[PDB]
Amino acid sequence: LNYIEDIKNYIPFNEQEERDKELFLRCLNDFHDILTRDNTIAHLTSSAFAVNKERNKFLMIHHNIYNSWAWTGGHSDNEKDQLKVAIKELKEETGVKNPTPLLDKAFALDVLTVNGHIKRGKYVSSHLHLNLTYLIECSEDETLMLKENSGVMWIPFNEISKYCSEPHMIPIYEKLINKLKTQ
Amino acid sequence: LNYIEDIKNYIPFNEQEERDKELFLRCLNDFHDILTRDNTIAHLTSSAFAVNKERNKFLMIHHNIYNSWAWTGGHSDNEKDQLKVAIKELKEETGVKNPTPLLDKAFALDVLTVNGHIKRGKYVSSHLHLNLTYLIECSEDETLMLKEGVMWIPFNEISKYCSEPHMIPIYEKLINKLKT
Ligand SMILES: [Mn+2]
Ligand SMILES: [Mn+2]
Repeated sequence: LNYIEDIKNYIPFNEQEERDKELFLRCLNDFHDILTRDNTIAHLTSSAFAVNKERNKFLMIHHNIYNSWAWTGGHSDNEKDQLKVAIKELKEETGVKNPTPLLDKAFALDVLTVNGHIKRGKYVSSHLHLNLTYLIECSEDETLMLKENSGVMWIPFNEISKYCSEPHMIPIYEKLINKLKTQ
Repeated sequence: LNYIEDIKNYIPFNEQEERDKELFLRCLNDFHDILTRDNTIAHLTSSAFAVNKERNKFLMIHHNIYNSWAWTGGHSDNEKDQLKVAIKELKEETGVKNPTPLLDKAFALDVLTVNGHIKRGKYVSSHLHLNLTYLIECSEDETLMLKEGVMWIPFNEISKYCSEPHMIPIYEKLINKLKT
């Protein structure tokens, strides 16, 4: 589903998504390009709410440097199909081969911060990531493998708060689970 | 100095300031206004690099959050003179009586992030702070009292008080520019 209309028609799950969607629209209205990193202020990214058949676990990767786990995802980088971007990043970061989307439109919407940092000698200013999340199922039979991140693992929903140590990301993961739970 | 002129004419100290200044200008171009929280994407804020007479201590404040120490500052909230904003915040947060600015224009420029959070029931989406820092001197003789801890922090141990990894290089920047 085209990102622009998918975003405009997205139905907020809660207040956070209500406010964030509003920011998304302002961006679409104020920037002719929110698809690439040419927009140093904000741009689209996609993430994978990778779950198992039983809908018991959340497939996440262990961030390098930090002893914290997180979902996979990445920059749209001019690829209009956000779902395709989510699938691609999930495959590359976890090693999974045959993930299957369970829904075609965004499953979640979040505006995320990105602190300024240096990448290949280049300083990239602090900015916002307009993240769309996609519901995708993966087989536990899949063979997991890291990407020099430092680990991949199936994380139980009721134990994410114990594996994830990024305070701000917890409520987002919990949101994903609660929403899935209502279906 | 009138912020807009302050911004446009600020001379970058290093690369991050070069890139950050570019983001500031882009905001001036694309955004209706950047002086109030009406702008949910980005808005002007001012901070204080409050230094002691000997220029060896950084007057900072403790955040009951993740046990971290940081500079004083706040939203411009429509006030255009940013030194006045910084001075105001410094007084409020530290209780300093007669702070003395050493420069009449911005001492540093930084684009900072602010994670989405709940403020008195309302959710405030993640956004950016277009921060200007001001060089202000304060006497260690000033009686200091927090507001529901305040402390002068030697430059060489700032990294030991700051729990936000990304703020470390900022403070180091201030301290380096000051040295030169
Ligand atoms: Mn980015
Ligand atoms: Mn703000």
